[PDB]
Amino acid sequence: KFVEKLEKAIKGYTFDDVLLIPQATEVEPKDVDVSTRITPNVKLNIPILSAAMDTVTEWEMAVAMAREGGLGVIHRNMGIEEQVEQVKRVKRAEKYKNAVRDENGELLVAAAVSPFDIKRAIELDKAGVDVIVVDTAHAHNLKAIKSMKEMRQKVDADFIVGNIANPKAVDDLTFADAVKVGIGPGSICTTRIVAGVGVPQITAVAMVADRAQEYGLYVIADGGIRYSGDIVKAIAAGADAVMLGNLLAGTKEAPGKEVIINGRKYKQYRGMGSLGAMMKYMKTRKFVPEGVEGVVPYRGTVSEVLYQLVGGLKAGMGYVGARNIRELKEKGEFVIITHAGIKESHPHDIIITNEAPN
Amino acid sequence: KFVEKLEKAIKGYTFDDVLLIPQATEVEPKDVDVSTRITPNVKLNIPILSAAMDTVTEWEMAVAMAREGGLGVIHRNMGIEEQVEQVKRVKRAEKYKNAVRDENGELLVAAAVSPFDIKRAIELDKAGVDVIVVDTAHAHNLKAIKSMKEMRQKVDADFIVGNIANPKAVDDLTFADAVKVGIGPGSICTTRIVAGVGVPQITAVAMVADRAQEYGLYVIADGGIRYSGDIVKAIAAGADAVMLGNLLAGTKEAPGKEVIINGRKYKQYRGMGSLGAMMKYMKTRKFVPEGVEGVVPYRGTVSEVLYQLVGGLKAGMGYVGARNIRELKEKGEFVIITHAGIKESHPHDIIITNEAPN
Amino acid sequence: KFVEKLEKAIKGYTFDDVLLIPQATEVEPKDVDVSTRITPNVKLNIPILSAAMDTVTEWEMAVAMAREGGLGVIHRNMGIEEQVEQVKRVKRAEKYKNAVRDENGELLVAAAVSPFDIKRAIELDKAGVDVIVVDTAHAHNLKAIKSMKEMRQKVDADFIVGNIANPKAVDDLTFADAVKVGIGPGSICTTRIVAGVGVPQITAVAMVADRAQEYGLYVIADGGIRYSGDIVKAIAAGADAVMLGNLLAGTKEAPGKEVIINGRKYKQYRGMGSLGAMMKYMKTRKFVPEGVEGVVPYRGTVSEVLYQLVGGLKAGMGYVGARNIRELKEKGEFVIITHAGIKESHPHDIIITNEAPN
Amino acid sequence: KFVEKLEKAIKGYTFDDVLLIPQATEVEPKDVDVSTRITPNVKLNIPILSAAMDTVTEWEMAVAMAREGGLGVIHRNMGIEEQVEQVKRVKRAEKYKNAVRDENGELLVAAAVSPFDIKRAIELDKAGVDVIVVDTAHAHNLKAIKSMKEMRQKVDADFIVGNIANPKAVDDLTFADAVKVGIGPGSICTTRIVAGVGVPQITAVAMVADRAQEYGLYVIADGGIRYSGDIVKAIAAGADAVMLGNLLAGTKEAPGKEVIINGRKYKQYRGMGSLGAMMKYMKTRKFVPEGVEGVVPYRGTVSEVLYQLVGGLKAGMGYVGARNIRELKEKGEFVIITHAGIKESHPHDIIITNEAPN
Ligand SMILES: O=c1[nH]c(=O)c2[nH+]cn([C@@H]3O[C@H](COP(=O)(O)O)[C@@H](O)[C@H]3O)c2[nH]1
Ligand SMILES: O=c1[nH]c(=O)c2[nH+]cn([C@@H]3O[C@H](COP(=O)(O)O)[C@@H](O)[C@H]3O)c2[nH]1
Ligand SMILES: O=c1[nH]c(=O)c2[nH+]cn([C@@H]3O[C@H](COP(=O)(O)O)[C@@H](O)[C@H]3O)c2[nH]1
Ligand SMILES: O=c1[nH]c(=O)c2[nH+]cn([C@@H]3O[C@H](COP(=O)(O)O)[C@@H](O)[C@H]3O)c2[nH]1
Repeated sequence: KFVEKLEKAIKGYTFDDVLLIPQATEVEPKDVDVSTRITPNVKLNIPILSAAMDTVTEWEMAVAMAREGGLGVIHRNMGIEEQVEQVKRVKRAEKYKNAVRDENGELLVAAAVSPFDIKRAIELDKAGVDVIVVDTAHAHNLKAIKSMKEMRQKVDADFIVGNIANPKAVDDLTFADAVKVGIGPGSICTTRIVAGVGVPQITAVAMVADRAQEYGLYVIADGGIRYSGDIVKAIAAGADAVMLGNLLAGTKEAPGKEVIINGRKYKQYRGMGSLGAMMKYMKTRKFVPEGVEGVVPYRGTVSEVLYQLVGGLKAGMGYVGARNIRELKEKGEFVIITHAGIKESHPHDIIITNEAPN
Repeated sequence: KFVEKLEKAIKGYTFDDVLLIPQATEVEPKDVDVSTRITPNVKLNIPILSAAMDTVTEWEMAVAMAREGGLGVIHRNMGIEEQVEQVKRVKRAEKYKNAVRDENGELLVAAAVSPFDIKRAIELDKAGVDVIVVDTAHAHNLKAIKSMKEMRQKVDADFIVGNIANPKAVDDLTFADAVKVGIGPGSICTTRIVAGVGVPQITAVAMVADRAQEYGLYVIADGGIRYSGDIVKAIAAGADAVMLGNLLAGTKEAPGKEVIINGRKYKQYRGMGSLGAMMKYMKTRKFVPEGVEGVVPYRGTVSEVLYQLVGGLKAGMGYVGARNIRELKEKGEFVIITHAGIKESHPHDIIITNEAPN
Repeated sequence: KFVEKLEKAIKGYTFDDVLLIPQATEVEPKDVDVSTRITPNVKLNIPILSAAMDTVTEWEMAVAMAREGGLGVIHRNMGIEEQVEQVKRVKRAEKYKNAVRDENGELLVAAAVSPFDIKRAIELDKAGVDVIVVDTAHAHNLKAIKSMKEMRQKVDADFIVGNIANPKAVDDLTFADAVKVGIGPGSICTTRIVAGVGVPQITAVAMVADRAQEYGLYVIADGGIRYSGDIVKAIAAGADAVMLGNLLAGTKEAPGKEVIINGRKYKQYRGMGSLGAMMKYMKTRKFVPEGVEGVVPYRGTVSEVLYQLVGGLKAGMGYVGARNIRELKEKGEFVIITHAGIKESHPHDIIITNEAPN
Repeated sequence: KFVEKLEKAIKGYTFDDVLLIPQATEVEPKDVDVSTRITPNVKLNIPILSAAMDTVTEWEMAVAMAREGGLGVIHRNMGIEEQVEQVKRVKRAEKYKNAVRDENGELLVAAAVSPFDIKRAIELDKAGVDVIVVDTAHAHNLKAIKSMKEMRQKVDADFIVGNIANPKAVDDLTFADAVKVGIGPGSICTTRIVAGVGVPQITAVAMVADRAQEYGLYVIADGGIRYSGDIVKAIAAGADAVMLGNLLAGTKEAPGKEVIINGRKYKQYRGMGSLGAMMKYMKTRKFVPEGVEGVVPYRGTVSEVLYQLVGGLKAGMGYVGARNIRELKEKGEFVIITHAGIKESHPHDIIITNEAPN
C-alpha cells in the first residue's frame, strides 16, 4: 500500500526540466501574434496578467498592464470601498495601440475576492470590473465552491477561480470561465515547505489543461515564471496565459515600498500569506505563514519589462514555427533535460560583464 | 551477480524527492484532528516525540512535550538513578487542554534503554515510565533481540524498539508495540558516510509501514525532519508519528549548553554517537563515531516550535482533504520531483528579508 | 494531449551526462590521426573551426587556425569590403607541417554570411574564400532556405549551413555540404533562457548526424565545448568537427579587447546576439538579446591552446582504440552518469595548487 | 546508429549513488574479520593498499602499511636502484599483531613498474618484492599486454595488472593474478575531463568483478575513496580490496612535502600524470597532463588513519550482517539514491563544531 504510493507516483516536471524543440518556421518572429483568450468575453493582446498582490498590483499597475494589452488584478488586501475606487480609477484612466478595452473604450481591469466575499464581489461588479478573480490558496474546497457558485450567480463579470493543481478540481469548477493553476511554485511561496503539498508547474498545467479543454475552460499558469522562456513553456504545456508577481514587482508602477541597499535600488515583494501582508484586511484561517518577505531589484517601467518578456515569447514562438498562441499550444514539443543540461543552458565558463536586455 | 545487484537495486526516496498532491477537501484546516496512536495504551494528541538525546530531552523537555500532547523520551546517557529521577519529576509535574496524561492524571513520559539494560528498564518501569524505548543504532541484531524479549517480559510499560530500515526486521520484532524507523537520515548523523549503510527515509518508512501493518505494530519516523512539510510526508508514507532532534534542540527546554557567536544565540546539538556524548554512561562497542557535534540557533520555547510544526501539518492535511491522521495515511498521494523542482519549491529569485512563522 | 507531450518527451543529454568507455587499443596515442572531412573539397588536419564571432575570428586567428590544420570563419559583423580584405589577407599570408592549403598552396579560410546576403557571398567567393558559412540562429527557416538555395547557385565555394538542432531540418538543407549543430549550448548563449528553445548538444548531434549521414552531409558540433574531453564526445556522438568560441577567445590572435582586473589578464568575449555586438553591421530582426558579454582569462597563443585540445583528443582516442576519426565515430560507446558521477569525474577533495596543461 | 549509442547507453553509478541496506546481524562488529586475498600467495589482514604515487608511498609508508596488515606499493618515479633499495629497506624493517609477513617473517611489500620495464621488474623480483604491480593508465593496450606476458614469465613475485574499467579487458589479462580497477575516479584525476573517457567506479568494479570471478582473478578498486563507507560499498560491489591515495597522503609516513598555510598543516598530493611528477623517471608518451597538483590537510599517522577506515568498514559489515569479506561481497544489497538523498546522508541543517573520528 505505502510502497505502491511510491511505485505509482507520477513524475512531475517544472520549467527548468524542459526545453522546446526547434521546428520548421514559415513566419517569425516579428510577425508573431500573441493575443489570447482567457474568458468568453476577454481576449488579451499579450498572454500576461499581473499578480493580485499588495506589492504588485494597484491602479497604476492595472492601467499599465491594460495599456500594453495585458490585465491587472487589483489585490484584495484592502477595504471593499478602497478596492472599488481602485477599479473605477482604472476604468476611467483613458499612443497605446495594444491596449485592451471594453465596449465603451474603457481599459479592462480585474479584481480579486475571497470565495466567501459575495458582498465585495457585487460591489466590484457594479463598479464595472471586467473580471472577478476568486483568489484562494486551495480552490478545491467544497464549502468554498458552494459559496463561489452563489457568487457567480450574482455578478455579470467574467469568473476566474484559482488556484488548483489537480485536474479533478476542474470537474467541480465548470461554472467558472477559467481556472488558475499554481500551488507552491511562487518565488516567495513556502507552501511546499510548510505543508508539503504541491505539483511541479509544467506537469500541473498540462494535467489541468487537458481536463479544462474537455469542459471549455481557459487556463492561467500562476507562479514560478522567472524568464520569458518560462512563458513559452507554460503556454506550450497548455496554458492560455500566465500570471506574474516577481517579474512585475520592482517596476515603477508596482506599489511595493522602495528600498536602497549598498547604493542599489530595490522594491519590497512579499507573499500575501506573509506576516507583513497579514499585518496590513484578509484574516486567513491559517495558523502559520506560507509566504516570505523579500526585495527585488528595481526593474524600470512595466512597459520595459513587458517588451522584454513579449520579445522573448515571440522569439521562442518563431523558433518552433508558431505564428500564434493556438499553434504554440498545438505543436510545441518538449525534450527533457538533466541538471547538467540546465547548467549548459545558462551562460557558463565566463565572467559576465553585461546581460542587458535591449 | 555484482551487476545484478545494481540492476535490481531499489530506488530510494527522501523527503525532498516528493510532494503531496492537493485533493478535494471537505473539512480544513482548523478543524483537523492530529491525534495518533503509537502503542496499545498510548495515543498522543500530536504526532511528535522528542529525541532521546542529551542535548534534547531531559525532564523539562518531557514536561513541555506532554503538556502539548506529545511525548518526551528521556535520554540514557546518565546513571540509572538519575534517569529514574528525571522520570519521576515529569510524572509529578502537574491551562494545558492538549496534555496527554495516564489514568491518574499524571503527564506521560518515555525513557530510552539499551537492548541489554534490563536492570535500567525494570527501575524505569517501577518509577512509572509509560513507554520504554529500546534505543539502538541497528535494532535488527539477533543477540540484542533475545535480550529485548526478556526485557519485554519483565516490564509493564509499553515497548518501542528502534531503529530499523528494513521491513524484514519487523518480522523479528513482533513482540514490541511499535518500531522506530531511521538509519542515517539524522541532521548530525554520519552513519551513511562512515559505514555506507542506510535507506532514504520516505522509502524506509513505507516499506516498514506495510510490514508493520501486517503485524499490528505502529511506526515512528525518526530523523531527517527539517520542516513541518516533512511531517506530513512521513505520515502519508506510513508513519504514525515522528521523532525530532534538531527541531527541538535549541529550544528553551532543551538541555543543550548555550553558545553565543557574533551576538547570535545558539545551543549545542550533538549525536549520541559523538565523542562529546561518549565523553559524558553508555560505552558503545563502536570503534569510530557515527555522529557529529554542532550548534543550532535559538528557537524559543517548545510551545512555539510545536505550534508552528502542528500548524503546518494541519495546513497540509487540509490541502489533501484529510480530517485526521488515519485519512492522511489512507489517501495521501505523492508526485516525484527533480532537483529543479526542489529549487522551485523553496523561495527563489528573491532577497529574503523575513521568513517568520507566526 | 498536453500530458502526452510530457510522457512522450525525449530525454536529452549534454557533454557532462556522458563518458566514453575504454576499449582494447592496438595503436595509440601519439600515432593517432585526427584529420577529418567537413565538405566535399575540404579536409582539415584537426577537427576544429574557430567561431565566427567578433571577439574570436579575424584574419590573425584564421591564419593561426589554418597553419595548425584547422579552419577560421571570419565573422560578418563588419562591412562587405572589410570582410573580403580579411579573407584576402589570410589567403596571402604564406615550419607549419600541419597547415591546410588549397590547390595553389594558399591557407584555407572560411567566412560567415546571413542567409539573405547573396551580395556579400558572391564578393567573398570572388575573393577566394574556400568555405561560405551561412550563419544564423535558426537555419530551419523556409524563407531563409529559399534565399540560401539561390546563394548556393551563385558561388563556387563549399557551403555550410547552420545552426540547427532537429534532424528534420537536414531534410530541407540537402543542397548544402554540411550542417552546423547547436541551439542554446554556447558559453555566452541565453537563447534557452530567453526563448525556452533548445536541445542538449550530445543528443542534438546524434539525431542530426544519423539524418545527415543518410544524405551525405557532414556535421559540425557548435558550442558548449569546455574541455578537450567534450571534443572526443562530440565526435563519438556523430560530429565530423567542432566549432569553438570560448576556448579560442582570450588567445593572442583573438580580436577581443584586452582587460586587466586584479592584476590578471583577460580578453572580452561576447555573443554576436548581444547589445555590444549589435552596437558595432548585422541588424537582426530580434526584439531582445540572446547572448551576454563577458571576459575570459588570457590563454596564450592559439598554437598552445590547440596543442592541448588536440593532445586530449588523441589521448581519448587512444583510450577507446580509435586510430582515426572514422573509428571514433564508429566504435565509441557511452555510459550515462549521474551528478555524483560528474563530481567524481573532476578533481575532488583536494586544494588544487596547479592544473597546468603542458 | 548514433541515437542508438545513447538509447543503449548503460547507466553508471559511483559511490555516492548507492547505500547498503541494513540486514539481520548475528555477529558484529568488533568480531568482524577483514582479512582478504588479493593474489594466490597474498592475503592481507585489512583490505587496503597504499597508492603507488610519489607523494604517498616510499619505504616508510610501506612499512607502516604492512605492519597494520595492509600493503604498500613503492612508486616507480625513481631509478631502478633507488626502487630496489626502498624494497630492501622494507623487507628488513622488522607489537604489530596484524602485520603481514612472508615465509621468512619479513614484512610484505609491492612495487610498481611500467608494462615495458622488464629490467626493473627482474631487479625488484631479485630484491625480494612480494608483488609486482604493472602500473599504467590504460592496461588494455595490446602491445603493452604482450610485454606484460614476457614480464610475468621472468619473475616469481605475484602479478597485478591495472588499471582497467571494462570487463572485456580481463579476458586478455588472465595471466595476471589480479586486476586493478579505476579509470578517472581519482581525487587528483582529470582523465575524464581531458580525454572524456571513464566509468563510474561502482559500476566498473561490478562489471569487472563478475568477469574476473569467471577466470579466478582478484579485484582491487583503485581511486575515488573518500570515506570508510566507500570501502564497504566497493567490496560489496565485487572488489577484494581498495587502493588509497588521497586518504593516505598527508600522513606522517607519506613522502609528500609539508606545506603550511594560514597556520594550518598540509602535505602535497599530486597525480603521477602531473607536470610536477613528470618534472621529477617515467616519461609517458602523453602530450598533455591527466592529473593535478594540490595539498591535503595533515592527517596524523598511517596507524590513526587505518584505525578509522577499518573501524568504519567493520561497523558497515556489522550493519549488513557480514562477519567477513566474503559475506559482504556475497550478501551486500544496494539501494540507489537521489541527490537529495545524498544531502540527507551527510550531516545537515547544523553548524558543525566537531566531526572528530576517535
Ligand atoms: O503559497 C503562497 N503563499 C503566499 O504568501 C503567496 N503570495 C503570493 N502567492 C502566489 O505567487 C504568485 C506569484 O509567483 P511569482 O512571484 O513566482 O511570479 C502569485 O500569483 C500568487 O498567487 C503566494 N503563494
Ligand atoms: O547515526 C547516528 N549517530 C548519532 O550519533 C546520533 N545521534 C542521534 N541520532 C538520531 O538522530 C535523530 C534526530 O535526527 P534529527 O536531528 O534530524 O531530528 C534521533 O532520534 C537519534 O535517533 C544519531 N544517529
Ligand atoms: O544564442 C546565441 N546567442 C549569441 O549571442 C551567440 N554568439 C555566439 N553564439 C554561438 O556560440 C558558439 C560558441 O559557443 P562557445 O562559446 O561555448 O564555444 C558560436 O559558434 C556561436 O554559434 C551565440 N548563440
Ligand atoms: O588519471 C590519473 N592521472 C594521474 O595523474 C594520477 N595519479 C594518480 N592516479 C590514480 O589515482 C589513485 C588515487 O586516487 P585517490 O586519490 O582518490 O585515492 C591512484 O591509485 C592512482 O592510480 C592518477 N590518475
